[PDB]
Amino acid sequence: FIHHIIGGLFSAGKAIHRLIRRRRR
Repeated sequence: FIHHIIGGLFSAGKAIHRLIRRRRR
């Protein structure tokens, strides 16, 4: 959890963070 381990998954994490937003129950 430093700063280079984000652009490694954070890229798709955002996409998955959009699946939830699209899931605004």
